[PDB]
Amino acid sequence: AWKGEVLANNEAGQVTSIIYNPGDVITIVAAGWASYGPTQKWGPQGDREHPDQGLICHDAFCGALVMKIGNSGTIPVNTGLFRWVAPNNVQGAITLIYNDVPGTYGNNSGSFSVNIGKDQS
Amino acid sequence: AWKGEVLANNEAGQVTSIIYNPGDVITIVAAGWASYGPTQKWGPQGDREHPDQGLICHDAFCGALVMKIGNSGTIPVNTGLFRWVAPNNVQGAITLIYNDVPGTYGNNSGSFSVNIGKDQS
Amino acid sequence: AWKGEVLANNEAGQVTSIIYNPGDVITIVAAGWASYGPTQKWGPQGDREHPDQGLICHDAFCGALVMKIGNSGTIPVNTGLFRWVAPNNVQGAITLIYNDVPGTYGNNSGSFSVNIGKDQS
Amino acid sequence: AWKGEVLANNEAGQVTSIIYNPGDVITIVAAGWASYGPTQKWGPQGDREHPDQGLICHDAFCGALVMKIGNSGTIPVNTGLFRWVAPNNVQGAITLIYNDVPGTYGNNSGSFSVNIGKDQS
Ligand SMILES: N#Cc1cccc(O)c1O
Ligand SMILES: N#Cc1cccc(O)c1O
Ligand SMILES: [Ca+2]
Ligand SMILES: [Ca+2]
Ligand SMILES: [Ca+2]
Ligand SMILES: [Ca+2]
Repeated sequence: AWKGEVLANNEAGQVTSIIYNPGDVITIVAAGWASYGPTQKWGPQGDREHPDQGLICHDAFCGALVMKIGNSGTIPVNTGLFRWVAPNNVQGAITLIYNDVPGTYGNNSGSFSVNIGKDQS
Repeated sequence: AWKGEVLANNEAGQVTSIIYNPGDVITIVAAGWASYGPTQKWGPQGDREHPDQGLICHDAFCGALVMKIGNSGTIPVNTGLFRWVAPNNVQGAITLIYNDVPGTYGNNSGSFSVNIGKDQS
Repeated sequence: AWKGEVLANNEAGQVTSIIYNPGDVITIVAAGWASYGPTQKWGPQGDREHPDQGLICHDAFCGALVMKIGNSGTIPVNTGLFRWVAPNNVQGAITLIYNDVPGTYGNNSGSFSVNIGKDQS
Repeated sequence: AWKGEVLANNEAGQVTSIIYNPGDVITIVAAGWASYGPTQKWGPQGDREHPDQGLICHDAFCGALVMKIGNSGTIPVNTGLFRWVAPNNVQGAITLIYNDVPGTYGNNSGSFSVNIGKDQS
């Protein structure tokens, strides 16, 4: 299993120790509070109201937790994933990233605490 | 495992099929958008700015997901629990409940989608 | 999980710390060599050529590993059980026992090494 | 999980669907009766009394269940493996094989029923 923190102001995201292999079943639970700029903070699903001005993940809200598996496109995580299997032809290290617009991470604050483990399959 | 919806306006809570037994390790993942009255909706950690006006769980924000296990008090769930073991002598059916003040559930809207499973132990 | 030895000469059986509860999925792996009397030894499926002369479990060979769950009748374990669920209304502490004739355990020797764990469900 | 049979007379062995990857925890349960030639049959630990006349696996008895992981040598499985991590960081497809002398599989009979799964990690 892997446990760690993803900072909202880290545009590169945090690589985890989890290498996703074909057929792996994984669980993710994310918690905590972060902001893309405003004084209000949001949970790992982000801010439902905020328009999309070029987010790294168009399938999630601004301020949501997303991931890459190896060199994949962004995948929404939000609060987490329950005994989840990735699409065909996605494999490699899981990287966790705060969903914001490239070049706009400098005014971000807070972080999410994340647990990931592989499940029985 | 158990999957289902926990309506924010459901004061009695949602009874699951899960009986928590001594030594059980469980995982809960909760997702979605709910409100205790306003247009704005919050995720399963609730509204970190809202005062406690007599919440059924004083250890979680207004609009958080909480649970009872048998004869237990309310226990915070928020976004979920990763490979979690209950306190000593806590056992019985899991009921999930939206965290609001008794008598104030009628103006609530939306729901959380919740997955509960027992893990390897 | 539980790990230990089940001696062939133990008529009372080996009490494990594992309480089987309704809906539990369990895995048992058993290994090793034991005898009901002769100088030869058999594995956990016992001696397929020995007649049943009053075995505690008529559904397993003499020198097989069997079990009770609470005060159930004996249930064959043999080499083990993979992600196994008990019949309805069977619950309680797992006792592991060597399959022999009551009052004839005294000339037995050797032991099986046994692992039990609860699986994701 | 993979569920199959290993025929005692199959010299090439049974390729499974299981790809063992680094960090994987696996459980195997093997059951049944098989012969390397004689009328008698043995369980998955094989015949403890038989010499090694050129077995494919030199640290398991004649008539035992053994496996290869990718490019590994033969690894003893016997009655099975409980939440087991492969030594030497081996990886690749699991092949199951009955332990007999190469060129002598023609007179074998019976089969082992085998279940393999990946476990929580
Ligand atoms: N907490 C709270 C609360 C206070 C007033 C009215 C409501 O509907 C509420 O949910
Ligand atoms: N071990 C062995 C062996 C030796 C001779 C003939 C066989 O069929 C065997 O299986
Ligand atoms: Ca920003
Ligand atoms: Ca309300
Ligand atoms: Ca005896
Ligand atoms: Ca042969």
